[PDB]
Amino acid sequence: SANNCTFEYVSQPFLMDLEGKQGNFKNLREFVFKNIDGYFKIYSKHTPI
Amino acid sequence: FRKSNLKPFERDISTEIYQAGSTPCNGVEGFNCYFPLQSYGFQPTNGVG
Amino acid sequence: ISNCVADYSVLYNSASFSTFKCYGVSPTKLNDLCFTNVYADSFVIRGDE
Repeated sequence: SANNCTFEYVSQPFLMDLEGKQGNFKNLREFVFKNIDGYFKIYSKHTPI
Repeated sequence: FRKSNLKPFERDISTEIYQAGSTPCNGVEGFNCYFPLQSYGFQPTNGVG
Repeated sequence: ISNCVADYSVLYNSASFSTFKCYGVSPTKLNDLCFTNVYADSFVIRGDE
């Protein structure tokens, strides 16, 4: 079930398997979440390993 | 309602009906043109306000 | 209704509605003040009601 709330949002996904390079990259993923004065913020980037 | 605010100590005597709607009615009474003067109500057995 | 833009001026000029009676809110400030939730209720009511 899902009801009685005030938000819905669908867009381009964050977690992508962007390697496509037969390994040696491993797609490092780092995410930060924080809540200040009613604002949820997400920061991330994908880097080789 | 008025066209704008008043400068201090200014007096207004105009009784023309302002176009409270959206269509330019050229000063004809009716809908979208409400008379800009409405009176008080004084009952002797009502609220103090 | 949430996470919107509200062109209440457009709804004020696009159709012919019987009563534009907003209690405590001026039609002018519909495009200025920002709110959080909008409740839209609409049905058929007797003219005497």
